[PDB]
Amino acid sequence: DGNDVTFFNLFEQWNKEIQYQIEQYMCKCYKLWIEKINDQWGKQKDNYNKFRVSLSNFLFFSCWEEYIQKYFNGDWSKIKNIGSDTFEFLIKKCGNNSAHGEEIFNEKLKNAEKKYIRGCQSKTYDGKIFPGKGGEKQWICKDTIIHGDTNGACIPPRTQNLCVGELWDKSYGGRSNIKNDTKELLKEKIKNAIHKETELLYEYHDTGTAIISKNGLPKGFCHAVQRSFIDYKNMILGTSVNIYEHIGKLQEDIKKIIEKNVNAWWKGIEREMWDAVRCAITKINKKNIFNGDECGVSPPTGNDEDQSVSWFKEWGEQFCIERLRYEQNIREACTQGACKRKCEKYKKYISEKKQEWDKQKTKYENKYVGKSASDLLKENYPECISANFDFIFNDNIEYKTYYPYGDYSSICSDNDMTWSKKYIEGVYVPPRRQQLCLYELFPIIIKNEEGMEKAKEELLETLQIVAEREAYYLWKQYNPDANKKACCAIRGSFYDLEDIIKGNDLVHDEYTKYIDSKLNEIFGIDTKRARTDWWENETIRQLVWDAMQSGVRYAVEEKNENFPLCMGVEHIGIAKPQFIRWLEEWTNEFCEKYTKYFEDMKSKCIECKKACANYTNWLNPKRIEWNGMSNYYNKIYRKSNKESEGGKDYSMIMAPTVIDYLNKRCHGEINGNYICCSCKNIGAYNTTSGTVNKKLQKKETECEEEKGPLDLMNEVLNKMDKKYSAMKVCDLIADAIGCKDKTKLDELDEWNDMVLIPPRRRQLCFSRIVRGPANLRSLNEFKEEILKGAQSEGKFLGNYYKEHKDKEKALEAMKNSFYDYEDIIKGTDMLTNIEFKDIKIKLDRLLEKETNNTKKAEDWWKTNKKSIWNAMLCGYKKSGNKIIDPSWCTIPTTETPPQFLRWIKEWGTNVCIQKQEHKEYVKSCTSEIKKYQEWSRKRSIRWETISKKEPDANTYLREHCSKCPCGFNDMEE
Amino acid sequence: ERIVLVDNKCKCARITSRIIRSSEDPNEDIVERNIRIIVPLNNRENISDPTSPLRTRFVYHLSDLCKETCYTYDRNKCYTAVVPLVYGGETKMVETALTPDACYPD
Amino acid sequence: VSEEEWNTGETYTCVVAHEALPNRVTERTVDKSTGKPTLYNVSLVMSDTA
Ligand SMILES: *[C@@H]1O[C@H](CO)[C@@H](O[C@@H]2O[C@H](CO)[C@@H](O)[C@H](O)[C@H]2NC(C)=O)[C@H](O)[C@H]1NC(C)=O
Repeated sequence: DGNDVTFFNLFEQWNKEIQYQIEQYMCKCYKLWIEKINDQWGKQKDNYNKFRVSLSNFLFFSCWEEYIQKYFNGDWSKIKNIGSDTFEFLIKKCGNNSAHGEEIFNEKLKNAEKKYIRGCQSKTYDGKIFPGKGGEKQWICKDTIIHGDTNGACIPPRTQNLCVGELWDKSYGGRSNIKNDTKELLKEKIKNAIHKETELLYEYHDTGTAIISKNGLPKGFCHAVQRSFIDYKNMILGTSVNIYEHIGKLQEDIKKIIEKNVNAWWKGIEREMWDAVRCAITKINKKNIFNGDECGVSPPTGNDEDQSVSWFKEWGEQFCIERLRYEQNIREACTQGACKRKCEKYKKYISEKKQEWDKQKTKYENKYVGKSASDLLKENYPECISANFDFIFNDNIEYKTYYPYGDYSSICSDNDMTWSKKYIEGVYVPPRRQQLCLYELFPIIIKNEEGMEKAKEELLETLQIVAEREAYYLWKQYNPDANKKACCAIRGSFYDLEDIIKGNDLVHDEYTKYIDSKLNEIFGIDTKRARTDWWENETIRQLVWDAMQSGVRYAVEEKNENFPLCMGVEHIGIAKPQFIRWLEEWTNEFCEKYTKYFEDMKSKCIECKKACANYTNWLNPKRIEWNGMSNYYNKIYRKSNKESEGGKDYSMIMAPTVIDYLNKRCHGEINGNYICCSCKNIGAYNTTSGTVNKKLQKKETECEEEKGPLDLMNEVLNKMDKKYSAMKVCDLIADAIGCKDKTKLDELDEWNDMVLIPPRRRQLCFSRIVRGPANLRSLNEFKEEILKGAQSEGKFLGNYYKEHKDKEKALEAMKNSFYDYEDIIKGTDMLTNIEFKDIKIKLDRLLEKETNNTKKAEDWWKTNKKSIWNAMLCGYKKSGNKIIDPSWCTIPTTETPPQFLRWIKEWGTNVCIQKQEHKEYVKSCTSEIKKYQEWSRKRSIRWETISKKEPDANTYLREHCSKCPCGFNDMEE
Repeated sequence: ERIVLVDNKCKCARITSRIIRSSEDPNEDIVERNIRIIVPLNNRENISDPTSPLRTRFVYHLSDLCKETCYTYDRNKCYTAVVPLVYGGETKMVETALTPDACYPD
Repeated sequence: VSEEEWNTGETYTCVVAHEALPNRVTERTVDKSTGKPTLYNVSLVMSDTA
């Protein structure tokens, strides 16, 4: 369009800017500002109406594009990789289905505008009460295939030991005690259960037996009782993260009782249930006088309402407390024998907890996009401050050898990173600083404390070690004038290292946060002066720079290349402000990326569209980051240490505006010792360059519009089982019992009439239970687990098609079994007491009919409601271990075409092998070649069968089918 | 890692003196001799003579088989005996096939 | 029947219809476990010398 491309680019930038602003802003001037955007939004919509993807389509696509850009790296449109949990967050943030952008924008602004005896025994989950010794219950980091499918949440020991009370009796297995209970009776039962849970938790933590417990209430008792209340809430609600033995049946029965809407019931009785806990706490006064409000007048709610989050917080608190106890034991023992034994005990602990931490972090980070696990754990519980979970749970193989014990080993004596403001305004952390290694420092900063001289010595040694490692790795990374760019990159890393030692570091991630916190007491505003004093005199400056130089020497010697002039310089300049150094790094990166992408444009503009997407994607966030940089600079353009809001001095800039300071710093060429930045556009065009207005008038936004139709690909499956994974469900389901190595001899003219039945007689490897006379107990658990029990429907590539044919055909045979499986469930054409006219179809009807005719087998559960199953791909992967192509992964699962009742699909399979391989044999004695005409007579009866849409079977092979046209239409000798 | 010491097919035995490294620390590695025996439970006493009694006792002195009262038919070997046959009063000897599966002319 | 079907435990009943029968029909049931060894009598004797 004419003159609207500029409008479209302006609207895109303006949308992103306001979205970021409202996210950050989430008072008199705020009302003035919020109405300004309201009027501006109306003006933009009016112009967009003139323009017309739809306005509601564009907002949804923008939300998903931002997500795929920042939280997912590389802006790859791999919707396949994203799991089920994250889809929830995206549809919440970006809107359900599509074309809801107008509503999503509307609601966001509206949100902005509004800105006694019961049979429960004393708890033993974390250890039997004294004089009891053992009985510790471990975290159940497992998921149930039938209920919840894939769930990374780990059940806490406490939840496993929740006082179900009278709701559940363990007599002879598990039987719900509320099969026929009134709504009022259920409320009383739950109230008594909660009261008893509170009482038992109090007596468990008061004796100091809970790992947490090792006002006047027992330490952590309020946390435990609140979390038990949350677990009860999720038990009645039925939204349990993971279903334990008692959880599933109780959830189902409570759903049945209320709906004969559960959320509304609990939202009504939550006040009474929490009053139960308060009354229990008040009754505790008989032991000694607590008013009952210590654990909170209102029931727990908010971000902690999510049970996965609550369980993970409990895991964090418990693990941090245990880590602290191991720290005390190691310190007392060491400061051989007991010391070692404690060290291996800690190592075993961390090895045991690594899997649990990985699973819980994977669930929490994905479900809550952006937020990190360590931040939650550290902010919610002070006891976790002294632990860096990433360092303790590093997955690097060499890490275990380097630190067998972990963060108390000392006590036992890369280019795609986006400029992020996380752990910090508007200032952004360079990728280099995020990469600035602190790994080797942390064990020592843990080990050394309260000693001036030993702290100095060991900290200096490990500082030299980390400096050498960083020099080596950065030099290898940047260098495959190129050296001159790396020269200042080495300088910048050391230049940044000063602030961590000084304490002026702007970034406040876990690493530097703990480092600064411990230095506050090692060398201790005079505390900051004390650190600098070490940085001034023995110098330590020159010593660590010599360590830097030795590191680059080692790197270049490994590369067998000459030493550079830059690092041959021993005297360096005074350190510039951290933001100024980061601002220069940002500007230099902008120079490089802008030049590269613009030359790529001049050359390429066929994958021109990919280049346009890449260039626009790179440029768009840079505009917002530049806005932040300019804002901060205009805040500290002429400010001393006191005048500046932060406790840092910015008196040496001496330039009127940020773009002007860009001049006289990038004006010339890279020098290394003093110059680090150089753009082609030295002039004050960066402000216009950041906005996509000027360019060279080249119109590439049309491709961006051509990128918009990707929203169609953004389809939501809206099902609780994912066929993409990486695999999670594949481990749970077991091998089918009593069906042997199938496809033992198939498509070798074993076809026989009972219609010419293929080797579906045997390649179907149903479990014994369904195929046998025995009926099934419950469809939700046995037909459930038995149809998946035919993971043994994975012996095509497992045993037979492993190398007999190409990889694609093995998976094609599974497509045949799946549709066969589907028609076994409803009206196939086998005529056999186990597959058709059989009782296994009645096994389905019998069980669903037992469930009050909840749904016909041909209404739902027809391989439509739960058509996915595993799609047999687990069996494909179990033995063949061959990765399924994304296009190959949609046929083993559901597709709308049923291929017409097996009358013309099993026929489809005949020519796919049973005729084409004899064909190629013929093309490869003549009597044996002429012995391939008996399939020509057998074509006649099946031709009569099909004769009972297209005229005859031949055309079906010609046009419905893909491999069939290769086959000869008729043998005719 | 298995060292198959013996694979005698009459007295089916598969003694494998496989070494197993103990945990992560060597110098206490365990050595194990897995005497896997498949007693037939149905073969006749004189296995080549079908009309002989049933084996109710199976001696597996491992000393002898390390360096015969055959129990199990070997896969490669054919065990057979002559049989009388009458068609019209003529008693003609002929060889039998007690293990026809592995006795095809080869 | 296929071995995978007989090991499943299905019971096959041989209805025989005849004139002389007192009820004109008789049934016999064959099952996976109709003929089973009711008594396994194994006696492992493991020594160390000849
Ligand atoms: C009984 O066992 C003996 C060996 O312990 C065998 O007897 C002879 O086996 C050879 C092997 O080919 C035959 O040629 C002889 O004819 C057998 N003896 C006689 C008397 O026929 C054989 O395994 C068993 N004996 C028989 C008769 O089957």
